[PDB]
Amino acid sequence: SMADEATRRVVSEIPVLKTNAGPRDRELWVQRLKEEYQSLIRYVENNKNADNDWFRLESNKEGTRWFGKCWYIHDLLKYEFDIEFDIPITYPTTAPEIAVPELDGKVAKMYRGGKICLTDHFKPLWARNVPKFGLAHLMALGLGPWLAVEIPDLIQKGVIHH
Repeated sequence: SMADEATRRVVSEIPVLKTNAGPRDRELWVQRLKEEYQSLIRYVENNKNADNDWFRLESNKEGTRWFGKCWYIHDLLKYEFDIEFDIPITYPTTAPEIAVPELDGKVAKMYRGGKICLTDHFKPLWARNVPKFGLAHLMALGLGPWLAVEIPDLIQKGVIHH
């Protein structure tokens, strides 16, 4: 299967997650947060090594609100966008909805408030992999490919500028 090989090529060096726990799940949530941070930091480390260091994230104390920045390079110009998301109560079976608030209303493949609209294939890919995928996988398989289509289109239309 091309889809299965494409997934593996993107995520094979991201630590797999284990714990089925969302924000309300106490010691099991603290455990899932350990898996989340090790998976993210290994992903960042791999990104730096491949000259593709494209985002920073932090969470609140409880790990229920995430925010940071992504950088998208086009014709050697680096574009910075603020990102944020809440962890759904039913995480990790339900995927979080990444918002890029400054692009709110400017992209067709987006909901009111700047929540990105991921392709019909991302959600069943997430669903098939529960609970192995985490925030690192959301960034690699969700936001990363959305930027690689939407940012170049916004620049060409002159909707955003350096």
